[PDB]
Amino acid sequence: PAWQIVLWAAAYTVIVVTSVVGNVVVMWIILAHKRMRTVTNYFLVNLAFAEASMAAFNTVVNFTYAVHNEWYYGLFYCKFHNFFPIAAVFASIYSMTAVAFDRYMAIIHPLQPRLSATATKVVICVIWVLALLLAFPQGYYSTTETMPSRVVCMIEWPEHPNKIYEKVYHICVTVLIYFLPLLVIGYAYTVVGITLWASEGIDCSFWNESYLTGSRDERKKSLLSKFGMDEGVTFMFIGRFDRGQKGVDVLLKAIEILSSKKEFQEMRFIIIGKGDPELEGWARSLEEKHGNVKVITEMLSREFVRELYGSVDFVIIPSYFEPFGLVALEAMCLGAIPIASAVGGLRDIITNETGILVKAGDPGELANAILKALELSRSDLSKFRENCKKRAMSFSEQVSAKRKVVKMMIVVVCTFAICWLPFHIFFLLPYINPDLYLKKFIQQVYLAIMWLAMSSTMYNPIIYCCLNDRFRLGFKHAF
Ligand SMILES: C[C@@H](O[C@H]1OCCN(Cc2nn[nH]c2CN(C)C)[C@H]1c1ccc(F)cc1)c1cc(C(F)(F)F)cc(C(F)(F)F)c1
Repeated sequence: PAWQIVLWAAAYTVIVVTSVVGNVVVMWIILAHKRMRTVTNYFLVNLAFAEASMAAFNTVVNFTYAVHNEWYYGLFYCKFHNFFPIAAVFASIYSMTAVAFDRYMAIIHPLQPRLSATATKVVICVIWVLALLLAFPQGYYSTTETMPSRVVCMIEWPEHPNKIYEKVYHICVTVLIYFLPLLVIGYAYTVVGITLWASEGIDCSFWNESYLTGSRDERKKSLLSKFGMDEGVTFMFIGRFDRGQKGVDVLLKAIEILSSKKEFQEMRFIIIGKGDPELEGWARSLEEKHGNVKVITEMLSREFVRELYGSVDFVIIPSYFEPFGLVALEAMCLGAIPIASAVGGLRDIITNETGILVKAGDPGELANAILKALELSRSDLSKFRENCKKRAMSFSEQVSAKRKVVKMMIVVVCTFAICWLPFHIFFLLPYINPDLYLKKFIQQVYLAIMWLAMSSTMYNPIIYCCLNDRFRLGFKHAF
């Protein structure tokens, strides 16, 4: 194959160059910047080290030697070249595994920051030793066996049939360096993905006080007038009427508590929702009975709900189960002060200076919180509402960042998942299924696959600057 010569020279050349340049600069960016030294990035340093700085430079040249059995330098490089890719890739993927579980803990169990700076260094050291210890039984025992034309090296022990032994060692390193750790990360990012991406999020353009006219006080005067009410402290509920999930039953209980008290004359309620006919009845029952209570069962314009949020003083969110708390956000963006049950996404979102938090299912604490809110309405709540808006927007952006980060890590894991699949199944095939040498395509495919698997090493540094801006601007600094 004369035509195909310089083709696969350029093929490997781009790999080594892009791989090494990319990864060495990654390590430089992480260490040079004032604090990028987070444990995730530390494992990414070890990744960059094992994956490209070492693997590309040792492997490519040697497999290029090994195409026609040229063996320019055989020396000890046979056993090194045989030993090293196993260690380097082990160290790489388990650095990437390390990150997958750093994010697992940070997101799922944020209360225990398990990994210190020291511990992180220990991990990197441990991984390397286990990587070389997995590799040595095959690496150390590579023997060059001299023939008339060529000198070529391999690793075997024939005491029992080659299948029995070979199959075992082969499948062990294959499953340990590829299949199992990919299963583990797959799990970790599946559940972290579920956590971050379960919620679509809210339109921060749509829910903004900007689209409303006049003062909030005028808007409340107007809104209550439309319901035939005099001005007072206004509370609002929006959600499905149900026993199990949302807590309209508890609001109704709390309203009936308050009805027997004098301060109830200074309150205004707006209950919005559809569901359990009994709870619609209960709500409408109190509507007729008292008349500082208004119930809406009809479907409402998104714009009208924004008006409500941006007019009422407080929003009640007495959930049992609320994994997202999108109501809190929409309310807080529009300056409604949330009086929420502490559950799921509501304890995450609401701070001490942000809203009032109460125990779910307790009409006692809820009725009191409503009365607290009444006493608070006698002061200036404006700064309270400012806090809510800032918090709601802050929370939103935190989540966006966390998502963008974990995305990037999934991408780099999906890379290895791709490139190295053909490489392993290629070596795994001639066992249960005897090799087909029937086609004229033999060496060329080995080259193409090996090229892909080796090209995995030059992908990550590109993926880093393409997803994450911090790396990209780190590139902007020098190149
Ligand atoms: C695709 C995968 O091959 C290895 O596992 C499958 C069997 N491969 C052939 C092999 N080598 N020694 N013993 C055997 C099995 N025996 C029956 C011939 C493995 C392998 C291939 C090339 C090596 F340098 C080291 C290991 C693999 C290759 C490479 C490398 F070629 F790039 F070096 C590296 C790795 C690893 F990720 F482990 F580093 C795996």
